[PDB]
This record gives sequence, C-alpha cells and structure tokens, in this order.
Amino acid sequence: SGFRKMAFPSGKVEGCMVQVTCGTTTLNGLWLDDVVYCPRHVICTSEDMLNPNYEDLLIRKSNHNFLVQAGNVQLRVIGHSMQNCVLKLKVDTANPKTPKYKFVRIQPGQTFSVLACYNGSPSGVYQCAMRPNFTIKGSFLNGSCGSVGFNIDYDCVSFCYMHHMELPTGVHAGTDLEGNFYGPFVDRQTAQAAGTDTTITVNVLAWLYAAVINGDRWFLNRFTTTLNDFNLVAMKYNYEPLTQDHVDILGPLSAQTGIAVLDMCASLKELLQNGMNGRTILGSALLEDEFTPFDVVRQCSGVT
Amino acid sequence: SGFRKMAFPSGKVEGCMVQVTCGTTTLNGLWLDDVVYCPRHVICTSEDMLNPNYEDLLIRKSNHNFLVQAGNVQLRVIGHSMQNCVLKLKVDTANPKTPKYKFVRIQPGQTFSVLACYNGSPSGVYQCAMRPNFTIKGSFLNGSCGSVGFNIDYDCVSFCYMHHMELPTGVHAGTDLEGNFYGPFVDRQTAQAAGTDTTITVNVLAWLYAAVINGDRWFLNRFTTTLNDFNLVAMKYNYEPLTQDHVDILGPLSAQTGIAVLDMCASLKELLQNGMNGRTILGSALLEDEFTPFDVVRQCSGVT
Ligand SMILES: Cn1cncc1NC(=O)Cc1cccc(Cl)c1
Ligand SMILES: Cn1cncc1NC(=O)Cc1cccc(Cl)c1
Repeated sequence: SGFRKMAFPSGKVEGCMVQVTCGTTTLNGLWLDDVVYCPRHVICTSEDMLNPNYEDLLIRKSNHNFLVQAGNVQLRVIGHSMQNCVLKLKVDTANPKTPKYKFVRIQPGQTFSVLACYNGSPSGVYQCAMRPNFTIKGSFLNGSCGSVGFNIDYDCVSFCYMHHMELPTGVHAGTDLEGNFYGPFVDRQTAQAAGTDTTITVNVLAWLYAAVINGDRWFLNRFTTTLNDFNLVAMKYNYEPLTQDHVDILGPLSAQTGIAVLDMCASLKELLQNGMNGRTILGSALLEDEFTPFDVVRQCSGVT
Repeated sequence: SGFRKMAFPSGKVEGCMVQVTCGTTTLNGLWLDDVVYCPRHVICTSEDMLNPNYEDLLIRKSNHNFLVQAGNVQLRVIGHSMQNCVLKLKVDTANPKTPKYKFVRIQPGQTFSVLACYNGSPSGVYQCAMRPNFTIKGSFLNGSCGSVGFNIDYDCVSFCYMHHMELPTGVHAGTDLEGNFYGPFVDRQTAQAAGTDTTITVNVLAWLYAAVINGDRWFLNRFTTTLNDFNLVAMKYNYEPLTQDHVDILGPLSAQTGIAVLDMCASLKELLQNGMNGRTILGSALLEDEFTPFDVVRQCSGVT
C-alpha cells in the first residue's frame, strides 16, 4: 500500500538523450534510430527569439553547423529538416540504445513522465499532467529545451512531449514529436495567453478511489448525486464537466471498491463545498488531479 | 522555473535489477559486480514469517535453490551468505551494467529515489525522505521487497535503502545495503512501534526558499525570530528543533535569496501558527518536508 506521484523508469529514454549545439545555442535532442529530434529554436540567437523567421534562419545552416554529441561520441549529421517546430537531424549512425517506441499526441488531462535534461545529460524524472489548457506545470530551467515527456507500455516508449518554452507566467509549453504545439503557443518570446484552466475531474475521482484503496476513507459520506447535479458544482468550482465516458473509465475502480461512481461524486461535491477541514487525503491537503484512472490501477496492481 | 518532487534518473539502477526466487517466494535483487543482494526473507514461507529463525531456514538452502534471473538471463549462484537482514548471492558473472556505486547509510531527514520493482522488473520511480522515525512513506505492494533507494552524484550511485516490509500502519521499513534496518524494525510479521515522527524543519525551510526562488512569496513577512523562540513553536507543532548546523546548510539559499535564515524561520512560525488560509505554496496546501537544502539547490541550478 501507499500512493505516490510515480514516474516511469527513465532508462530507456536516458539512452536516447543527446546534446545539440547550433551556433551559440545548446539544448537537448532525442536520438531514435538515425534521427535526432530537437526544438527548432536551437538555430536562434537571443536577438532572433522576439520574432524568428525560422525558414530563413535554417537556410543559413548546413549539416556541419549542427553539433550532436551523445555523451562523448560525436554524431555525423547527414541531413536536416524542419517539421513544424522541430528539427530532424539525420545522422549516419542508428542509436544502438533505441528502444521500441511510438510518437503519440496525448489528450489534455492525460499524464506522462518528463526526463528533465541539460546539455544532453539527464538531471531528474517527474510525473505530470497535460493541463486542460495544454500547458504543463513542470520544473525546467534554461537549457532544458528538448527534454521529453513519455509513457511506457511494457517495452514500448510512447513519446508524447518535447519541451520548448516557459511562458512569462512560469508554466511550460511544448510540442508532440512531430513539432506541433499543444495549445495555442508559438515558439517566440512574446507574452501568450494560456487560457482558462480547469481541474481534471475524472483524475480527482480516480485519486479518491486510490485513497479508499490505500486506507484514507474519512471523506466518504451517506450521499449520492447525479451527473447533472455534480456538474453544477463542477461548474462553480472550475472542474471539467463529468461525462458518461469518464464514469465508464472509472468502472474498474468502482468495481474494485464497491463505491458507485456517483456516490464518489457526492464525496467530491462535499469536499468542494466544505474543503478538507484541515485534514489530508494521501498526504495532500488539496484535491489532486495528476493521476488518471489508468495510473491508479497501474500503481495499485504493480504493473512492470 | 517550477519546482517538482523530482527523482534521479533510474537507468543506472534499472540495469542492476534481477528477480530472486527461493522456494515459493519471489522478490527483487540488486546485481552489482558478481554479487546479488536481496532481503533475507526470500527464504521464508508465510508460516515462517511470524518468527523466522533465519539461520536455520538458510541452512536448508543450497546455492542451487536461489533462482536468479536478470530479465531472461539465468545467473549461476556459486555462494550465499547472510549479512544482517540481507542475503548476498555470489554469481559467476559480473553484471556488465554495474555502474560506479557506493553503499551508504543515510541519515533521517535525507532524501532518495526509489525504483519500485516487481519480479525483477522496474515499475516506477519516486522521490521520498527517510522520516525522522526511520520509516518511509512509499508506494510498495507485495513483491516489491528488494526494491532499492539511491542517490546519484554524477556517475556514482549511492545505494542507501533496500525495501523489506510494510508495517501494519501502512508505512515502510527497510535496511541499508549491509542489511541493517533503519529504525527499530525486525523482519518478522509482528506489530512494531514506529515511534513518534516529526516534520523535517530544515527541509521545510529549504522548500520555502525554493518557493521564493520560483515566485511564491505571499508567506514572507515583516518579522524575524531567534532559534530559541522558533524552537518553542517547533516543539508545539512537532517539528525537529532547528540547530546552527541546519542554519549553516541553509546558507547557500539564504545567500541566493537575500532572506536571512531566522527571517525565513519567522515566516515558518507564522505559517505554523496561522495555517495557509486556503492558499498554496509550490502547488501544495501543506508545508512540504521532502526536499533537502541540497535538493533545492540541485533542482534550482540544473545539476546533471
Ligand atoms: C526558461 N526556460 C524554461 N524552460 C524552457 C526555457 N527556455 C525558454 O523559454 C527559452 C525560449 C524563449 C522563447 C521562446 C522559446 Cl521557444 C524558448
Ligand atoms: C505488503 N508489502 C509492501 N511492501 C512490502 C510488503 N511485504 C511485506 O511486508 C511482507 C513481509 C511481512 C513481514 C515481514 C517482512 Cl520482512 C516482510
């Protein structure tokens, strides 16, 4: 028992990290097979970042301008291309440590692990959620660009995020591995609206189920609610409206605990209306929304 | 910017995980050089666990009774010995993935990463602290025994913990890599007192410094305090008494922010006496004590 904000083991991803330098800019790249993926802003200087013309900036670069180093091994760049906000550097050597992998575009509310890197070297790993507004609340400093987010299913790494930038609000934005930003963001140093965020209701309910499984049950009550009634409360408290699709994905947790999804909704409704009254749930004094129902099941069953 | 409960990259440790089976019991082992380390209770059945005579139970076992499998590679056991609560199985092959490593016994209040494993396979990684009462609040299910805790300094892995058991209270206990339990615990299925825990004051202050660095400053006030006065409040709120050694280790954070350690103590005193008034600090609604001053500096400077 016990419930922790657990990240996937990072080994398969550490084997793919490289350093990419172009001119005076250094950031991280991801080496999979004979391609290195990195944020296209590696080609910019600081003067360029207010409104870069990426196409023109890239035209001034040749394969030999992209210095790619895998630890201490220098990679030979034989091609380069820009795909949306990423650069793809073709190298002459396939990464011997390439795991089985997929590129996926995750949905808002889904979770993933981030391997934060600097200069091609891993510094740490943490789990987070893609906010409903497509930002992530990460831990990233200058030089972390090119660090990736991923999930692992057995031996397959699904890469879902590449870090690009920190918004003036201190939240983070990036792309899928095809270089498409999550959210409305652009890779320019301009103030950019993130838009209204909400709490991921289905994840809070999953985490309440994790709490009951792991012994914290003080919040259970004698009440029930309906989706309509619960959604009026979700509205008032800036929570995502709960749908039958969310109730369905909570089915396994509801079956395991014997607590009907709408009964757990009534516990959540009371917590929203009354607060925690100075108590905690799974070591937290707020309602946690960074665990999906799949994460709760995986953690509670011991999936490797 | 941003501040997350970050674990060390787990790759170097994933390369050391093996499955150890003895009789009907399977758990995890750590393969370093030509030795596999695992909890000695791999030799017990469930009838044995109420009060095992480990010396007698081990005498009935031969090298060929310890089945060690590294993924799909079977290891040949050429020796076995019990050292405190661990078994050391000498194998005929040195682990080719053995990183540079040390065995260390950490102090209460220090932090480390745990690579939770089942059947020799890594499931996830999380950061935690050794409580002042020598327990850890982890996420461990049956079969996680033998999972290890560690820190990494550049290319060196300092192993500090091997998981052994869950106490009836749902908290976790284990040993250093020489098999000595942290705390008063014994490897028997008996109810065991963990003893009074306290909050790690120096870590809460470090985390308040991390909050100021990362933009959360609402808790800063116009007050100061003394070690004597602060320790009267620490006493009332079950916090560890702050010493000059703790003030000294907070020196780098105090220098970086310009906030004197006793002034941060007065902010902590007011938070203890008044609560958070429904606000948060670094996404938390309680005072976090699982980040040491070294962790805050490492995370805030981007150490790889
Ligand atoms: C400070 N930091 C944290 N995580 C990433 C960074 N770096 C940046 O934000 C640099 C940057 C500035 C404008 C646009 C873009 Cl795409 C990138
Ligand atoms: C449930 N669990 C979680 N983490 C470890 C376990 N397994 C155990 O606690 C099994 C066990 C029982 C008594 C003594 C000992 Cl040393 C071990």
